[PDB]
Parts: sequence; C-alpha cells; structure tokens
Amino acid sequence: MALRKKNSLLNMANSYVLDSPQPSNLNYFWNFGSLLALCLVIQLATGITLAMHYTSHASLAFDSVEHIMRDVNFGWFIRYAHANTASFFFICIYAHMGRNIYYGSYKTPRVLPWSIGVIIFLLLIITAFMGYVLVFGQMSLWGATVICNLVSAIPWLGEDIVHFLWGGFSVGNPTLQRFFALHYLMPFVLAVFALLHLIALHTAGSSNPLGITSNVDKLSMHPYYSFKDLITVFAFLLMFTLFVFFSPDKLGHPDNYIPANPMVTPASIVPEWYLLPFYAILRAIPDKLGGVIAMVAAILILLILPIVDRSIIRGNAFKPISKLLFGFFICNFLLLGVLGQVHIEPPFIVLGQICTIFYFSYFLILLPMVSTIENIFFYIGSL
Amino acid sequence: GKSTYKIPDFTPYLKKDRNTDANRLFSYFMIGSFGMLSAAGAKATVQDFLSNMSASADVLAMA
Amino acid sequence: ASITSVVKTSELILKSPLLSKIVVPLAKTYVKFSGYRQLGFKMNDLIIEETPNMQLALRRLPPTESYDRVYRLIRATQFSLSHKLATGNDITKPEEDDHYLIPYILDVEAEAFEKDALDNLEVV
Amino acid sequence: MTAAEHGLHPAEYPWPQNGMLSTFDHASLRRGYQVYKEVCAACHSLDRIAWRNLVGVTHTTDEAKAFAEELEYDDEPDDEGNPRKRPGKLADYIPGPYPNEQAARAANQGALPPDLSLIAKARHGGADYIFALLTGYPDEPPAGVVLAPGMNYNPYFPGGGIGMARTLFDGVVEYEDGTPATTSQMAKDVAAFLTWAAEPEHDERKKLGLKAIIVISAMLGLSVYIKKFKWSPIKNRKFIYNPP
Amino acid sequence: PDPAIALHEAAAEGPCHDFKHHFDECVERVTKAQEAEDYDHAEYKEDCVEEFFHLQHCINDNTADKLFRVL
Amino acid sequence: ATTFYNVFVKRNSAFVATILASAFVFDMTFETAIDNFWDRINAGKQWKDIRHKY
Amino acid sequence: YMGWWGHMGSPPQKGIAGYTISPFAARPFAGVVHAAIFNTFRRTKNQALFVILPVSFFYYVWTQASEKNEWLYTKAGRHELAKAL
Ligand code: HEC
Ligand code: HEM
Ligand code: HEM
Ligand SMILES: CCCCCCCCCCCCO[C@@H]1O[C@H](CO)[C@@H](O[C@H]2O[C@H](CO)[C@@H](O)[C@H](O)[C@H]2O)[C@H](O)[C@H]1O
Ligand SMILES: CCCCCCCCCCCCO[C@@H]1O[C@H](CO)[C@@H](O[C@H]2O[C@H](CO)[C@@H](O)[C@H](O)[C@H]2O)[C@H](O)[C@H]1O
Repeated sequence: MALRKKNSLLNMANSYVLDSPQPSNLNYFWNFGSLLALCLVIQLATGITLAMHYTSHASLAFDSVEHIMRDVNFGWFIRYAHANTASFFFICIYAHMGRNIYYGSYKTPRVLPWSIGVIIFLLLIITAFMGYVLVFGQMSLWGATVICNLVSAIPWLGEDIVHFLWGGFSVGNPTLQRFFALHYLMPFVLAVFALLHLIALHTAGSSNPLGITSNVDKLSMHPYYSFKDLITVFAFLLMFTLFVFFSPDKLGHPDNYIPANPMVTPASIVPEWYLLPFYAILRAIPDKLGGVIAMVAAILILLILPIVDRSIIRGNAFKPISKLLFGFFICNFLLLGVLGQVHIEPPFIVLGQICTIFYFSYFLILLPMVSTIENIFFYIGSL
Repeated sequence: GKSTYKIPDFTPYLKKDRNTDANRLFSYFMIGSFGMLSAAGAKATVQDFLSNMSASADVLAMA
Repeated sequence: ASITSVVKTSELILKSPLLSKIVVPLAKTYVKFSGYRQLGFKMNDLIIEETPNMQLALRRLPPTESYDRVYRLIRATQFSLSHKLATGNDITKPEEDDHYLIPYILDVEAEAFEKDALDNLEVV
Repeated sequence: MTAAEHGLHPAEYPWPQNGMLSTFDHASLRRGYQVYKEVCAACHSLDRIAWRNLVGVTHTTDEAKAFAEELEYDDEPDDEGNPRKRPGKLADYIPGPYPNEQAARAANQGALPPDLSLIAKARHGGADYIFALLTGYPDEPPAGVVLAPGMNYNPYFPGGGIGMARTLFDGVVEYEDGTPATTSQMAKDVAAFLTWAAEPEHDERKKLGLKAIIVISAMLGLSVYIKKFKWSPIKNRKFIYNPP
Repeated sequence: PDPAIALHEAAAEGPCHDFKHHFDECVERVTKAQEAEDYDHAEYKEDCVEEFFHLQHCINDNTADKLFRVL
Repeated sequence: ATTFYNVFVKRNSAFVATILASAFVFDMTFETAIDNFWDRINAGKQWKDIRHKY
Repeated sequence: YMGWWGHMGSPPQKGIAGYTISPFAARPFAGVVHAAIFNTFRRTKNQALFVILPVSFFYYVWTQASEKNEWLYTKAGRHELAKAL
C-alpha cells in the first residue's frame, strides 16, 4: 500500500487534496472555495505581520497604522494587501454562496455543510467589522458606535450589554483593545468552521453543475482541479495587483484617514460596501428592534432554503423560471447594496422597503411557489 | 457504434510527432517556464514581505 | 416534494379540461426551454437520488434500464465538461422521454407513506 | 442633499502621476515643498513628515540637514534635570505652527486648520480637490449666499463656507528654479507635494506593480496552457455504448 | 499673469455661454429681490449656487486639460 | 532535442536545478530591464534626473 | 452517498467502452479558434435573456429613483420635496 494511503496523517491530506474523488464536470464557479482559502491564507499572513507593528492602544493605534505605511519596509504593501483582500474575501464569498444557491448545493444531502457555511459567513462579517475599527479613523469610530448601539435594542438588558461590550460608556480605548484581541482570534475560529464544512461535505462529495450524481464518473482532485485552481489563482492575483499597486484606496473611505474624533460626526456613516445590503434591510424597518431582527433574519433565512425549495431536481441548470427568479433575486441584492449607501431621502426610502420585501419573499413565497409549479411542468411536459 | 475494436476518431487531436523528444521537450519547456516564474515570484514575494521584520526607517534613523 | 404529490397534483390538472387546456401547452414549452433533452437526458434522470426512497427505487430498476441510465449520466457529464450539446441520435426525442423510474418510486413511496399512517393507527 | 451641501465636484486634471507607469514630477514636488514652507506652514502642520523623508525625493542630505539644524527641538533634561533645547536632526519631524488645538483655533477665528500629511487621501478628489479648492475662490459669492462670520465662499467646500481665506496670489512665492509663480502654478505644485506627503511609496509601488503585472500575466498564460494540456485526455474522451 | 484667468473667461463667453447667461439672469433676479423691502421677512430666499455650479462645472470641463498644459 | 531532454529534463533533480538557475537569471535580468525601462518612460521626472542641480 | 475508489456507489456499469489519448499525443488547443468564437457565441446567446432582463429592469429602477432624488433637491423640486417629506 502507498504511504499516502497507509499513514493516517498523510491519508487525511490525501483524502482532501489528492485522491479526493471529484465530479469530472465542475465549472469555474467551483473555484471560489480555493480562492476563499487563498484569501484566508493572505489575511492570516498579512494580519499576523500587521500585528507585529500595530499598537492597539487608542492613543497610538492610528499613528501605528501610519508608521506601517511610512516606515516599515513594505508596510504599505502588507497594509494595502490586508485591506483589499478583505474586500476580495467578500467578493469570493458572495460568488461562492451564489453558486451554492443557483446549483442547489444546500439541498439534501448537503444541508450540514451549507448550514455550517451560514455560520462561516456570520463569522466573516464579525471579523471584518472588528478589523475595520482597529484603524481608529473617523469611519472606524463612528461605524463602531452606530453598529454597537444596535445591541441597545435587545429588550431590558440591551443598554447594559452595550456598556459591557464597549468596556465603558462610549467607544474608546477599552473597545479598541478588545477588538484587537478578538479580531486576531476570529480568523482562527473561521478556519476551524471552514474545515468543518469541508469534512461535512466529504460524506456526499461535491455537487456538480448538472445536479446529478457523480458517483458514475469521478476524477482525482489532483492533478485536474489543482491545475484548474491555478488559473483562477492567477486571475485573482492579477485583480489583487491592480488594486494593491495601482489603486489601493479605491474600495475605501477617505474619512478613515482622519483620526477618530468623538466630537465631530462624519457627513455620512456607512458600513464597508460588503455590509451595505444588510444595512439597507435594517433601514427599511422603522422600528429599532424590528430593524435589527430583520437584518439578522436576512442572513439566518438562508438556513431555510433546504425546506422552502420544493423541487424534485437539484439546482437551476434546467429550470428556466427558477433561473429568471434567481436573476431578479441577485440584482435585487445588488440594488439593496446601492441603497445602503444613499442618503435617507425620497424616493429611496420606499424603494428600500420594496426591495426588502422582495428579498424576503424570495425565500418565503416565490421559491416555494415556483419550485412547486416547475415540478408539475417537468412531469406533465415530458409525459 | 458496436465494435469496441474500432477506435473512435481522434485525428482532430492527434499530433503526428507524438513520440519525438522535441514533442515532449516543448511541453516541459512550458512546465519549466511556469516553475521558473513561480520560483522567481515566490523569491520576490518572500524577500519583500519578510523585509518588514528588518529595522524600519524610524529605527535606522536613530542608529 | 414527494414524487407522489407531484404525480397526484398533475393528475388533478390533467383531469380538468380547462386546466389541461392551459397547463399542458405551457408544460411542453417549459420542457423545450429546459433543454435537458439537449444533453441526452430523460426527465427522470434529473430526479434527486440521494434519499433512502430513491436509492431503493434505483435498486429496483430492471438491469437494462439501470445500465442505460448509467450511460446517459456519463454521456451528459461528458457534454457538460466539454461545454458541448448532444447532436443527432444523442438528443432525446420527445417519444424517448419515458417515465422509466416513476412507477418504481411511486411504489416505494406508497409503502413508506402507508407505514407512516399505520404507525399512527388508533384502535377504535 | 443639495449640490451645495455636497460641494462642487473638482475637475479631473492631468497630473504627471496619473498613469499606471508614471511617477511624480520631482521638480514639482520640490517647488510644492517651497509653497508649503512659505504659505501653508503658517497655519498647517505636516506632522507625519520627517526631514529624512525629503532626502532623495526633493532635497539632498545636506539641504535637509540645513533645514533641520535651523530649528530647536526639546532635548533630554540636563544633569540638574532642567529643560534644554538642541538643533534639529534628520530624524526629527517637521514642527507645526501651533502648540495645541486651542492655540490653532484662537489664531483662525475658531476654525482648526487640519494637518496636511494625509489630506490628499482624507478627501474625495485627492490632488484634484486640493487644486480646485485653492484656485476656486470666486471674487464674489453667488448672489443669495449668506456667509457666517469668518467664512469665505468656496464652491468646492461642502456647504460653501470655509474658514480658510484665499492664500495663493500671483507672486507670493519666488521659486528657486525660476518658474513663474502664478496662483495656478503654486496650487499645482503644492497639490503634488501634498499627494506625495500622503503616499510617499507611490513611485516605488507602481514600479513593483509593473513587475507583478508582467510576471502574473505570463504565469496566467502558462497556467492556461498547462491546465489544457493536463485536461485534454478528459476533454477528448469518447464512448461506445453497447447495451448489455 | 495666471493663465487660468484668460482660459476661464474664454470658456465662459464661448462653450459655456448658455450657463453664463443662466447665472447672470439668476444674479439680476436675486439682487433685485434683495433690494425689495420685506425680503428679510420672506420664507424662501433664492440663491444662485445651482446656476453657479452648472457654469463652473462647464468651465472646468473645457479648461482643465488646457490649463495643465501651460503649467 | 534528445540531448537537451537527456541533460536538463529527464532527471527531475536536473530539471529543478535548471528551473532554479533560470529563475535566478530571470530575477536579475528582469530587475535590470525594468529599472531601465522605468527610468526612460519617467525621464526628467525622478530625483536622479534633477539631483545634479543641487 | 459517496464511497471511495473501487466502491464509489455507482449502479453497476457494463457495456460502456471509454477511449482517450495521452496529453503528449494531443494538441491541447485543437479547435480553439472555433470554440472561442462559435461555441462561446452559442453559449452566451442561450443565456443572454436571464442576465439582460433582471439587469435592465433593476438598472432602470435605479436610474428613475436616482434622477428623481436629484431633481427633488434642486430649486425646481422644492415643492415636491416638501410634500415628499
Ligand atoms: C492663515 C490661515 C491659512 C493659510 C495660510 C492656509 N490655510 Fe488651509 N485652512 C485653514 C483653516 C482655518 C482651515 C479649516 C477651514 C474649515 O474647516 O472651515 C483650512 C483648511 C484646509 C484644507 C481642508 C479643507 C477641507 O476640506 O476640510 C486644505 C486641503 C487646506 N487648508 C490646504 C492649504 C494649502 C495647500 C495652503 C497654502 C498653500 C493653505 N491651506 C493655507 C487656514 C489656512
Ligand atoms: C478573515 C480574516 C481577516 C479579515 C477579513 C480581516 C479584515 C480586516 C479589515 C477589514 C481591517 C481594516 C483594514 C484597513 O482598512 O486598514 C483589518 C485590519 C487589521 N487586521 Fe485584519 N482581517 C483578517 C485577519 C486578521 C488576522 C489573522 C490578524 C492577525 C492579527 C489581523 C490583524 C489586523 C490588524 C493588526 C489590523 C489593523 C491594521 C490595519 O488597518 O491594517 N487580521 N482586518
Ligand atoms: C472561509 C470561507 C469558506 C471557504 C474557505 C470555503 C471553502 C470551500 C471549498 C474549498 C469547497 C469545495 C470546493 C467548492 O465547491 O468551491 C466548498 C464547498 C462548499 N461550501 Fe464553502 N467555503 C467557505 C464559506 C462558505 C460559506 C459562507 C458557505 C455557505 C453559506 C459555504 C457552503 C459551501 C457548500 C454548500 C459547499 C458545497 C458546494 C458543492 O460542491 O456543491 N461555504 N467550500
Ligand atoms: C484540506 C487540507 C488538507 C488537510 C486535510 C484536511 C484535514 C481534515 C481531515 C480530517 C477529517 C477526517 O477525514 C476523513 O479521513 C478519512 C481518511 O483520511 C477519509 O476516508 C476516505 O478515504 C480513505 C482512503 O483515502 C478510505 O479508507 C475511506 O473509505 C474514504 O471514506 C474520510 O472520507 C475523511 O472524512
Ligand atoms: C528561507 C528564505 C531565506 C531568508 C529570506 C531573507 C529575508 C530578507 C532578505 C532581504 C530582504 C531585504 O533585501 C532587500 O530587499 C529589498 C526589497 O525587498 C531590496 O530593495 C530594492 O527594492 C526596493 C523596492 O522593491 C527599493 O526600495 C530599493 O531601493 C531597492 O534596493 C534590496 O536590494 C535587498 O537588499
């Protein structure tokens, strides 16, 4: 017996990266998983390095980031790589989740990897939110203030919880130092959950774009998907290069180059772009607690896709109506993103409410109805 | 269609010089070039990146 | 949804003259735009198989049907990875798109649902 | 929001540094330092820039040492623990005009002139905003605009009323390289200098980016060949089925 | 002198004449309205910021490149 | 082609040695070539171009 | 629902003969020009409507909303803005 199979440690690596039996027809949308692993590796390498030069104390934090930019050899690169890769991480994660929804990757027997995946997504949001605060610029401070004040909506104990989270009566030094410690930790937790969702997946194997079994026709992960992953790695690195070296501040907010000032409020307080759709959903509900619930529900509702999809067929490749509905759902999600950064003004207030209703009605009404009707059309249409 | 001894048509893909050393060498030139740029890229990346740990400009100014 | 429910609802529609008059033409267009026939699939090849019930139904297929299904799946997988469509005899014609699996899964489910009912019987 | 509340958006000027392959014009950087030193430095600090940062960018080692040595900085206490001053060194940061915010605001009718070290990154528009703002004071505010006391009309500034008056007038600086010091010339130079101050890695970054682009593109091309090479047995696979 | 002065004047009389004229017409109206009594006790006081913005935006589009060419 | 294959490619030890030596050469020559190209497209603008005045 | 090599969980396979050729024997870019033009065109044409319809709808909606918002905050839009608030 080959050593890679005989030795228990080598055999674990073997089972995931080499002999792992894959469908022979995975398309390029199956490459986002390895891009997410790449983003995670970049964030760990750059993040640990930034931590060697960063000071978490509020009197020194912003200045330590300027020290990184100006004095540390290649500090500018490490900082810009870390900041831009956070954005790329969300592009890849949305693409990965989009793939999963389009191709029915959430259906049995893959409910568990999908459900762990939803938690990974929440952990990424928390990770990125805390990392953004560490700069301690104007957007850092005011973003932290507004977002942490949402916890005040928890009935009875909310206010007490906020003061507990802050370690004081407003966002300050105690908050920054604890966000540093937790920002360092959370990526390790995220790596563990990423590993867990892959172990859960390994019982059924990868799905494929046709939605059928691949047990009939398997291909080794290596060399086929190893070399196919390299193409998207280099495409990713080209995109990375264009942002990091030629336009490093395109995705950021200029106000985060102003040191945090609790007195002066910035003109507009918006989250980073990748949180904007959830911010639009929150704004749509007039009630404070209502808004918070809706915002959380917008993510947790992903957990019910296995139930509300009533199709007897996995994925959308052969479902014209479900493909149209998916297209509208995705574009609506992008419009929500845009509406998250407009001013609270007519006519965007009502538009945000309509888009929020559409977002939820996809899960609760449209997908159950469309999937039921398509079942009937497949049966009658082929009689 | 029925006989399995009649190999399907591979003429659109087959190279005439498939057994020659020149044929193999070409593909190893591509593999080798890719390995070469990956080695050069890794070296550049490692060197630039790890230099963050050497004395920063403010430290060298006080020396 | 169970195959049983899909088949029952479809039969309610086919019974109703008015309903069938509207639904049957739509269903036939849907199937044409679905385009699974362009990869040489039959409709039943697309049904999710990773359930106990469906695994049992597949085991009950006659060997010939079973061997032919395997070939259609492998052939479709090859079209998928090559980004090609079936041509000529590989395209499933409407008359070839037979419900080979439906009777087997309906029997499996009939027993499974009877079992669930009888597990909840109350002696009167 | 009203356009006035946003501020007029600055034109896109063709900066020498615009362009994937373009550095700053270092002659413009040097002239812009001189504008900073003779005009802006009366009210604005440049606290993140040390004398050493100018060296090999705008000035020689000796010129920058001369600038540092003209100033006095706080030394360590003497042997009786009394305060002392020393001459400046290359390691020292350029000193600001005011000891604290309160002194800064008192000298500027309540307004606080920001530190200019990051101002090119801290405002939408960057160099274009700085250039537009400095050159965009109309002689007369548009009819109907009511300025608050100590405010000046400038359409580029959000709200229109800025606490900074116009400061650049033809010939307020005499450039040491003989360049005519017009309002426009000085604004262009100082905007370039401040852009450099915000991103001093700019020139090196773009050159390394060129190298990365080339290597990564070549690797992308080769990875396509290698993928296709390895995958061809799968892509080329043919079947003959004889139903049993 | 400042090259901008001439370039801006030329652009206002030429390609941006319609906007120049809107600004002018606005100014006339507003000044006249300020001249009239009980202006201070009016609900709505018109300004000419909007027209000014349209004019300046136009001048900038026709001048930016020309100006930087002579610096 | 046979000769080239036999010497530099056939043994992986030799192939890897050749790749690494080529990477070394590439790295040094590419550096020099980019430096010169960068200086030509940005002629007159860099410190090295105005240094002589001071 | 998945085994491993040798017992993957396939129904029994029989009667299929599979053929292929070595990567060294094949032209990896055979028919690349035809694929790049004709295959891509076919592939894109068949999916075009599923992208065009939602993109064009949501872009139209955005365009109308952003234009109205802009107009409401001009002098001319004063009265309509007062009602809208
Ligand atoms: C004697 C006073 C004074 C001089 C001289 C001066 N400034 Fe200022 N500047 C200010 C004050 C006060 C503010 C704050 C204005 C406000 O916030 O209302 C300011 C604000 C600015 C801003 C930021 C405007 C904003 O968006 O917040 C920039 C950029 C600026 N100055 C640059 C310069 C440059 C470049 C020069 C000269 C070459 C210059 N200043 C000369 C007093 C001055
Ligand atoms: C999933 C992984 C991670 C994500 C998404 C992430 C995200 C972010 C973000 C968005 C910022 C703000 C960047 C900026 O605008 O300057 C940031 C800053 C930071 N992160 Fe992370 N990060 C991750 C992992 C890590 C890790 C493992 C460390 C290890 C300590 C770390 C350390 C830092 C530090 C020190 C900063 C502040 C300095 C700076 O702003 O660059 N990060 N992170
Ligand atoms: C750190 C973030 C993540 C990493 C590194 C990661 C990595 C991967 C990898 C490598 C795969 C197998 C290859 C592939 O299909 O792309 C995979 C599959 C999957 N992931 Fe993720 N993932 C992450 C986040 C998520 C999230 C947020 C979700 C869901 C909300 C998710 C759900 C899934 C599912 C359902 C599959 C199986 C898809 C299939 O093959 O059919 N993952 N992931
Ligand atoms: C992704 C990075 C690579 C590192 C590997 C990831 C670490 C996770 C591995 C620990 C989880 C246990 O992983 C488990 O290992 C065993 C053997 O190793 C696999 O077992 C599989 O392969 C072996 C032979 O390769 C067969 O005996 C077995 O029939 C098959 O199911 C499981 O399918 C996998 O779920
Ligand atoms: C196992 C790996 C072995 C150990 C790894 C070694 C780590 C440190 C190696 C050297 C790092 C510093 O080495 C130094 O790198 C920098 C770039 O990074 C080079 O610097 C060169 O490029 C940079 C920008 O890329 C320019 O600002 C500089 O003017 C130029 O000289 C130096 O010429 C080299 O002397």
